[PDB]
Amino acid sequence: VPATRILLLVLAVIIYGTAGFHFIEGESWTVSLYWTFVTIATVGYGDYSPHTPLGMYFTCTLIVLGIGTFAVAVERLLEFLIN
Amino acid sequence: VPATRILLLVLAVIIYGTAGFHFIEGESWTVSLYWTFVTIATVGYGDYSPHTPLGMYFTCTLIVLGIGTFAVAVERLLEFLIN
Amino acid sequence: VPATRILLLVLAVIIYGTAGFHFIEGESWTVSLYWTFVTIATVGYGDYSPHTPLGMYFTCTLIVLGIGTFAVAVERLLEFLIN
Amino acid sequence: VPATRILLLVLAVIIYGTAGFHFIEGESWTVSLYWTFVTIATVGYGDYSPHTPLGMYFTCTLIVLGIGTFAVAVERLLEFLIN
Ligand SMILES: [K+]
Ligand SMILES: [K+]
Ligand SMILES: [K+]
Ligand SMILES: [K+]
Ligand SMILES: [K+]
Repeated sequence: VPATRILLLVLAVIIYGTAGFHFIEGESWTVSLYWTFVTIATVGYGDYSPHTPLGMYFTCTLIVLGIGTFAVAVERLLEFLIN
Repeated sequence: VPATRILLLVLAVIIYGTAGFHFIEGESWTVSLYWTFVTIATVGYGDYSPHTPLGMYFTCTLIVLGIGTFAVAVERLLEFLIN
Repeated sequence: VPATRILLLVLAVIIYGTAGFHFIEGESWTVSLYWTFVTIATVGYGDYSPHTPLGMYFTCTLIVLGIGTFAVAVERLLEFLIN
Repeated sequence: VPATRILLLVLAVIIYGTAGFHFIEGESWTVSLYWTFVTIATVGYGDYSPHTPLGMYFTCTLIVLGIGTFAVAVERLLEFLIN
């Protein structure tokens, strides 16, 4: 799979995660984007997390949609700037 | 190994983690499921975590049983929807 | 590398992490073991973490010594029980 | 890619992360270094995290620059001391 295609998939994940957290959990756009990166990179500081049952379900789908996508994107990025 | 078989292994992990946290730690079903995903994806927000020695031991076994299973499942899912 | 050898390396990491956290940070044996697994699996709930400069340095060495070791062990375990 | 080159890339990431957190977030040098390792190893205890919009953006770039770099370095280190 082309790295740029994976990059586009990661951007879609970011939009989905950001907009979802902002609207379900009510956090600002900036915090929501930050939470999304922290979640799909599997850092998970826990300074922000879902507090509603819907937010919890949404976080689970984000985790499933976002973690593999993100990992492959960083590794393809690695290859690109180094090799 | 067939991806669907791995999927079944991940579902068993989810049941084990969810039921275990609910009964050992006393959290709701919804929170327990959310905690299980957050744990085996290695996100670990720490909004929920075990507070008993048994919960701690159980979390260690879940970690060992669940993390590799989950990682292989997301990567097989990746291959499937993209390739 | 033989999986059992990797298993032995992971056990040494666990002893090192557990004893180190217990003595540097002053937490119980049980909590220290739990913290060690949570750290080297990269879950990191943050219910426990080092509070001293030495604990912080020690956690960094544990991270470096433990994360790769643990990841290879779970993946070799995966191969073993499934294949 | 030579492991030592990757090691140098990881050292640059550590400097960037440490100095960035110290100056953007105002934490000590020691805490900033500890936070950097905890972040790029994807442990993320959340005992420390950015509290400003700039700190949040910076953490996102660190995550992107640091996570793949760190993972490849630990795995190359693994090969080296074991094989
Ligand atoms: K992680
Ligand atoms: K990880
Ligand atoms: K975490
Ligand atoms: K984590
Ligand atoms: K955390």
